[PDB]
Amino acid sequence: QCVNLTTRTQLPPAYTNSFTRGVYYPDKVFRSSVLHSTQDLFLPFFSNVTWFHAIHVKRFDNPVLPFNDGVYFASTEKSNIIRGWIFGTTLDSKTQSLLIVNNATNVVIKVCEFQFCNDPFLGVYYHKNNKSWMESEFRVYSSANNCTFEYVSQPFLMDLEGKQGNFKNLREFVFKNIDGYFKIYSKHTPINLVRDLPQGFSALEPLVDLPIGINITRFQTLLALHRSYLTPGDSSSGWTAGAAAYYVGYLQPRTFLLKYNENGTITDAVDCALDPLSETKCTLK
Amino acid sequence: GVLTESNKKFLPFQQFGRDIADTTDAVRDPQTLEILDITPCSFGGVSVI
Amino acid sequence: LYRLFRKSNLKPFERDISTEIYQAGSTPCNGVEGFNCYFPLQSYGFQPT
Ligand SMILES: C=CC1=C(C)/C(=C/c2[nH]c(/C=C3N=C(/C=C4\NC(=O)C(C)=C4C=C)C(C)=C\3CCC(=O)O)c(CCC(=O)O)c2C)NC1=O
Ligand SMILES: *[C@@H]1O[C@H](CO)[C@@H](O[C@@H]2O[C@H](CO)[C@@H](O)[C@H](O)[C@H]2NC(C)=O)[C@H](O)[C@H]1NC(C)=O
Ligand SMILES: *[C@@H]1O[C@H](CO)[C@@H](O[C@@H]2O[C@H](CO)[C@@H](O)[C@H](O)[C@H]2NC(C)=O)[C@H](O)[C@H]1NC(C)=O
Ligand SMILES: *[C@@H]1O[C@H](CO)[C@@H](O)[C@H](O)[C@H]1NC(C)=O
Ligand SMILES: *[C@@H]1O[C@H](CO)[C@@H](O)[C@H](O)[C@H]1NC(C)=O
Ligand SMILES: *[C@@H]1O[C@H](CO)[C@@H](O)[C@H](O)[C@H]1NC(C)=O
Ligand SMILES: *[C@@H]1O[C@H](CO)[C@@H](O)[C@H](O)[C@H]1NC(C)=O
Ligand SMILES: *[C@@H]1O[C@H](CO)[C@@H](O)[C@H](O)[C@H]1NC(C)=O
Ligand SMILES: *[C@@H]1O[C@H](CO)[C@@H](O)[C@H](O)[C@H]1NC(C)=O
Repeated sequence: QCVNLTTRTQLPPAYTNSFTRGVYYPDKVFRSSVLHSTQDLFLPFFSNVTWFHAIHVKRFDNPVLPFNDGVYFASTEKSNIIRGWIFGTTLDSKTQSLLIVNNATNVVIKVCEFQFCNDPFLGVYYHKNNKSWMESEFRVYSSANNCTFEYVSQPFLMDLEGKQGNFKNLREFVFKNIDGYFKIYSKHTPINLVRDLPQGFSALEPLVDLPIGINITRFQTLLALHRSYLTPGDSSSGWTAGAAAYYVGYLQPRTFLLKYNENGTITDAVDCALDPLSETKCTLK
Repeated sequence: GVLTESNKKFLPFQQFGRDIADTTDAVRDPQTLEILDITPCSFGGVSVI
Repeated sequence: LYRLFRKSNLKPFERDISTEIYQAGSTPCNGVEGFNCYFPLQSYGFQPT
């Protein structure tokens, strides 16, 4: 049932500065009022991250991106447009692939041999009769066989109505694939910023530790399409994109100096060997 | 050691707490979900005249 | 069954269930067996004797 999307306007990729962003708790041990030095896969400080923004004004982006030893993925949203990811190597059913999706009722995590579509997306439909939205289209994969791991979350419902105004939610993720474990660290913050990544500090907490045992080198973000009476044409053109943005950076093996405050929260950090001053801060602790 | 009541608020994914010397200070009691601080029970200098 | 041919060694706790034809030689195999084109999986022959 998959259909390609044709009404697109190509643009060069944008780049943004990540300012002391993408720190996570390295272990599950409580530490308070301490300067702890650790070495792990971190997003380097003051680092250039690729920016993909889906707007109509139609400019929307969901390309297949590399997965270089881990990914930091930020998403600024107001209407729940970015709703999952695809991970794998070839994404063509010759190899196993991982699918994380929130389809507005459940969060599904499947490691399975998917025959993925060239333009995978989900789709919500505007109703003029009553002011209500319902998710209608699920065009992620064509077939699924030999289907190893599966988790389905408890049922829910989320506000998939298209909001108008400013971005409100910032959802930050760190994905890494170590020793057969896909580790996800997550953090949601409320914001009121319009365009770029917020400037500040927020530490990502461990969420999952999925035992998938999958080689992962490429990944692709899954977005949601509004379809309305105001959008004419067939399924390939009769659609519009809600305003949302996401940012992708890549983790590197780095030494960090984390500061745990009196309540056990990582409030600040120093990216060691960023600049010589940071090295001095490391040595002095 | 000596186990005492704690004001520390563990995150749900944490079970232990440690000094900068990596020795365990606080532990979440697995039966009753409360935090208990652990203190060495030997302390204080002693001299013989 | 066990995998007898692979292009590279597995990572720890990694699973590979793909059944693509292994190109032992230089010419591509194009999804069919033949000379220097092996099915990667082979079955154990388990007999009680
Ligand atoms: C994609 C997989 C996915 C993950 C990993 C996820 C994590 C996650 N999101 C949550 C809240 C939530 N998460 C969302 C929606 C999202 N948050 C996101 O990161 C994304 C992509 C969406 C979908 C667009 C909403 C609406 C809430 C509730 C916020 C509220 O209280 O209003 C919670 C807290 C649930 C609780 O209260 O017990 C978790 C654990 N949610 C997901 O859907
Ligand atoms: C979102 O995904 C889940 C899992 O695919 C769907 O839940 C399943 O739906 C099928 C068909 O109705 C049932 O056979 C299963 O029992 C359901 N499993 C559950 C609830 O755990 C769900 O329907 C999807 N929701 C939307 C809006 O697409
Ligand atoms: C994990 O996936 C990547 C991509 O398939 C594999 O790397 C490729 O290996 C073949 C071997 O001939 C090369 O031709 C490709 O150029 C490689 N591509 C990249 C991006 O590296 C890798 O071998 C796989 N790792 C394991 C353990 O299976
Ligand atoms: C277009 O769709 C067909 C099948 O739906 C697919 O084979 C093809 O790869 C798609 N092309 C692009 C550019 O998406
Ligand atoms: C890397 O960061 C610099 C800013 O210092 C930016 O100009 C550049 O665009 C980024 N890299 C790429 C490929 O854009
Ligand atoms: C009300 O909204 C739902 C989904 O949003 C739709 O299925 C239904 O048709 C609407 N009711 C009427 C009378 O159109
Ligand atoms: C993979 O799928 C094919 C076709 O269904 C089947 O022959 C094969 O046994 C499957 N292998 C595994 C490990 O499931
Ligand atoms: C730590 O938690 C207490 C709540 O009892 C709060 O009053 C205090 O502000 C918190 N400390 C910091 C630095 O946020
Ligand atoms: C038994 O387990 C429950 C937690 O499910 C706990 O509340 C309770 O304290 C335990 N019983 C005793 C005697 O501790």
